[PDB]
Amino acid sequence: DTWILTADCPSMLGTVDVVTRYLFEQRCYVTEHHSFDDRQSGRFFIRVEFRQPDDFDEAGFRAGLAERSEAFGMAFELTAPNHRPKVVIMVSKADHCLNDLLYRQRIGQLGMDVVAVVSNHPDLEPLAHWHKIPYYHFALDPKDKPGQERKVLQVIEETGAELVILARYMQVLSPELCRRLDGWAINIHHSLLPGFKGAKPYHQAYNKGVKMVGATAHYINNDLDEGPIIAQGVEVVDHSHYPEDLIAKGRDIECLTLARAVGYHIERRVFLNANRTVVL
Amino acid sequence: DTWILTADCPSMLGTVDVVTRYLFEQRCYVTEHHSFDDRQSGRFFIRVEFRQPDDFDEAGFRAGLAERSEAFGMAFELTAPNHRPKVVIMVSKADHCLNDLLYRQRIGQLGMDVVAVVSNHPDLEPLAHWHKIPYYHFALDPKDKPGQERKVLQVIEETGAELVILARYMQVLSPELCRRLDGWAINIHHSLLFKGAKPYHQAYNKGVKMVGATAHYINNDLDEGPIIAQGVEVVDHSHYPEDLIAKGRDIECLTLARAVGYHIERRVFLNANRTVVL
Amino acid sequence: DTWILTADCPSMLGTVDVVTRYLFEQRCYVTEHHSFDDRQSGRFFIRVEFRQPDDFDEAGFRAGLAERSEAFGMAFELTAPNHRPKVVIMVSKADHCLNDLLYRQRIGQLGMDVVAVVSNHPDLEPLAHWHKIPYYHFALDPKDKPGQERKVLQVIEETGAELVILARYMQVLSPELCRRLDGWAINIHHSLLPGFKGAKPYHQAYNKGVKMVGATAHYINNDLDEGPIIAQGVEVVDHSHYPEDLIAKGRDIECLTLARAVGYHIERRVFLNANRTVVL
Amino acid sequence: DTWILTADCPSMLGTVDVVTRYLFEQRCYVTEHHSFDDRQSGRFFIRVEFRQPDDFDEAGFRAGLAERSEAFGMAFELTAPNHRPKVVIMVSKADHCLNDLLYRQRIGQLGMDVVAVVSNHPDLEPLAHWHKIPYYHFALDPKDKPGQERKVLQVIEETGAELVILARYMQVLSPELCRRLDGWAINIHHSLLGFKGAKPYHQAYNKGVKMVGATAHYINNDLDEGPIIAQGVEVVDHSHYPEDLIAKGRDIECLTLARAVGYHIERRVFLNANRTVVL
Repeated sequence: DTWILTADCPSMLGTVDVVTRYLFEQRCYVTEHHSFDDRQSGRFFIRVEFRQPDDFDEAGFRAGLAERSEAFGMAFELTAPNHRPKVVIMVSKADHCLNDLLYRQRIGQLGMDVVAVVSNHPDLEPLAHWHKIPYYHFALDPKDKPGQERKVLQVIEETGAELVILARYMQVLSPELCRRLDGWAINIHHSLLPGFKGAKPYHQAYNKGVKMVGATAHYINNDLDEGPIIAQGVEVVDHSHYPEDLIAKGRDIECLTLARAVGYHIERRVFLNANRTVVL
Repeated sequence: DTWILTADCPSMLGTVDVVTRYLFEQRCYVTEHHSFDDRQSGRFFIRVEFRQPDDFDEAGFRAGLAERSEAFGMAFELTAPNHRPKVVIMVSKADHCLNDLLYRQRIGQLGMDVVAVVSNHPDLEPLAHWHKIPYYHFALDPKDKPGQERKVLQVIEETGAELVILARYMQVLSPELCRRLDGWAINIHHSLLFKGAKPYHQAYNKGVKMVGATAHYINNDLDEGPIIAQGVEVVDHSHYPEDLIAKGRDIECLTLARAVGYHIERRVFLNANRTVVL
Repeated sequence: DTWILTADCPSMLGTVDVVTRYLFEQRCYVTEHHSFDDRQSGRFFIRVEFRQPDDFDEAGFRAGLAERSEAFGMAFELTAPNHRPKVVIMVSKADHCLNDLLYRQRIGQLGMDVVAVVSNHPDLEPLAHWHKIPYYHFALDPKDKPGQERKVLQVIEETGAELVILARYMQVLSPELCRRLDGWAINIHHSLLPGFKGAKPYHQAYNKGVKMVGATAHYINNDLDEGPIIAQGVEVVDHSHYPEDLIAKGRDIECLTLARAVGYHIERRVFLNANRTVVL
Repeated sequence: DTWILTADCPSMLGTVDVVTRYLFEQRCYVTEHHSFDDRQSGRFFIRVEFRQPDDFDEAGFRAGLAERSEAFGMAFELTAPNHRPKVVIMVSKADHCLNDLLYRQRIGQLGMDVVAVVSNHPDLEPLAHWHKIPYYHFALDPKDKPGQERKVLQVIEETGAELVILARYMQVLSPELCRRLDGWAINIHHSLLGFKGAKPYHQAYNKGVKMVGATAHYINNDLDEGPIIAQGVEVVDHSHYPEDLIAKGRDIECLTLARAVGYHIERRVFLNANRTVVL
């Protein structure tokens, strides 16, 4: 039953004051309030939850906030109480992240509505259909990449998706698509043996004898699999974990790490800070 | 290099504003801000870190904050950058929590100075001395419980300690001393899944798969009152009773250490009969 | 591709020898091997996995193991490689544990087959039907408790279920049913405030200010909610968790704790040891 | 009050039988038994705890084991009930791992005796003396790397140490000394989400990592690589500046080294090709 207000701007004196004084004048009751000023990047970040007053003027509240935010170079986002982001999940053949996200959605852990599942293969259509989520198979003609991506983007625009989740979508995103999805597409990949580009990175992990397998959830930008880190995690493994078992634990940590990231994002907790994230 | 300001007051529209607007008027540069408004207890809590301005008038800041607060019924605490709380640790025969606290103090993980170890027994004297910390053995005469507690309170006062840690001190505090220490005395005890002679032996027989510990502030309710931190340690069938007791010590050490850390970092607030930890 | 062999007997010299020597003679290749001798209870426990030989005489292997076990008073259980326990899940109105178990079943985390969902209410039928699992609503007539339980027990018998999971089934089991289900029915309940019998235990935990909420999975016997502990766990909570949030964390820890217990049981890991369990 | 027997040999039908039937014939009462057959390396590993019989012939047990093992190519180690490994800790200027190891030893958590602290610098002498442990400062003459290592290796032999712990010892060991300490020297270093060169924590700060980690391993010719015993990580966030990351770095180095030393001294670690099995 609370509104969420996120704000960010160049560090200066009065950055908490300008949000806090305006919220008081507007008779908005602060239920909780978290903020961070990064002394290296020079950026200020604030998350505030509040209970609206009766006769709440949303339009005039935004406009009055836009006015005061000008002096600070401040940008803000305001999210209503019942807000459920519309999401598009992109999938290839691996169904583990898709299954986990839809399960967490269904039990009410992730307060989002998945409006489509988009794929380069037809394989996961039965899974999407069982969940009653519209499924789209846009096969790639290698000669025409922009054509495949226009169809993907068309679904994202037609459904009004405000977040795209890459749940082990294996087709490489063009640089034009990456710019188009900037700041609202979350990807997940494993983080085994940093700096090993072999086709069997889990067999390589087994042979090296690691005692952990890892994963990173990040925002998409032009750097392949890099770009802003949202969440990282590891799963304990041991000698009795053969390659298939290691692959299996990898799927677990991908699942968990992606869900955490997606949760942080939809809860309005994640901010971009130069090339990294603050999570409040 | 940063000051810490904590505020606690009844919930009202503009409780954040009173602190933040004041901080802004005083040219105190805020580096981070955490707050919580408890809708059940009707209390608002805020913890703020800030960098002082050049030529910071500390008396004028405190004075200017006390005037703004009277209108809100607000209680604040302002802690300077280099502040290290003076601490008295009370012990009986068990050394696990004292060892763990003095170790964490020595390596810089708990920013405090242990000015005294007080005990109702002589046994841990050598340990306190090896660490070069004054040790006080105030024996109990069962007739004169107020007499022993008078000596304990003298040391706490003379050393000027602002925190008392009961690191498995096994003599019951009186209602009078409990009142005196309300809000700045931290105790640790075990938490199992039992009530009698051998609690760990009863855990073993019941077949529990965890042992736990609770750190809390002291009040008149024995081993209850305001909870600061709780934790558990995984155990299995291979843990015999003595292994169980050993794990119990580990989790008492870790949980107490956490709670002491929260307290000295100015993160704990009393909220009716519980705590908020920011 | 491995057989599972579990044995237990009164403590004596040569308890590991009698199983290990017999596995050698039978040309059963041990892949891994765990044992424990409880010095307080006087009980020995062994779990062994092996690869069978070509032309594996299962009947005569059991018979010859039965023969040698006599001197030790040893009981054993032998599980074929591909074995998937048939399971009946019992439910009332809380759907969180049922959703969790069926999700974990479907993704292959729990190698079991749920052959029925049995209920004292009609509410969770749609959830069972969506998974294509037969559902049974056996309403209770307070005058005829043995009548409701005969129907439950009939379903368990007819489906050939070898494990029953009480996934927040709230109807009290009779002592007759408890004896009947002894050693193969697993229950889950919260472990909030030991020895507080009030109707709102999570509101009581809130007011008292706990920083953890807990759960216990146990085998069913005549002692209500007590009886052999298989698994216990806790979830961190804090001051910002109101009662409903705490109740929600309770569900999480009930889900995880039950699933670990059920996993231990179906992997042939759990032994009864006097009034407690050994998990190898 | 229990003996510990570890064995490893090539994988064959009857590897468990040879140890267990022997233990039985010798009236060794088995209290706990864990084994693993690695189907990729072709090696079998077993760790058994047992209670000795009255009037236990230790020479006759070891001898009779050695005879049965001949037909299996089997290596075994038998540790007496109250055995406390003699340990040498090597250190440079960083005191976090040394502090943590000496604290854990003093409180009974690591059942070992630190017989010596050896260093390439004099800085941590007071720390070792406070614990009443012999401290040795052997400065490096860069023209005589064999000269410094001869004095280090002397202390290790004279003290009779069976474990060397490199507690952030920063001098590069020679292939000769590495070869010498194979399977009984444990080293600790950091592991990141992976940053070549100057200021790895500053690089990790800029990259926005959300964990820092560490790796305890046995020492061989490959620098900061060689058989991994234990790994762990510590959660970090945006509020951790570079020097906060360094502090967390230290924490996880401490925890990870202590776990690995613990596994080693409890006879739970086995070499398995270029890896470890931890039972």
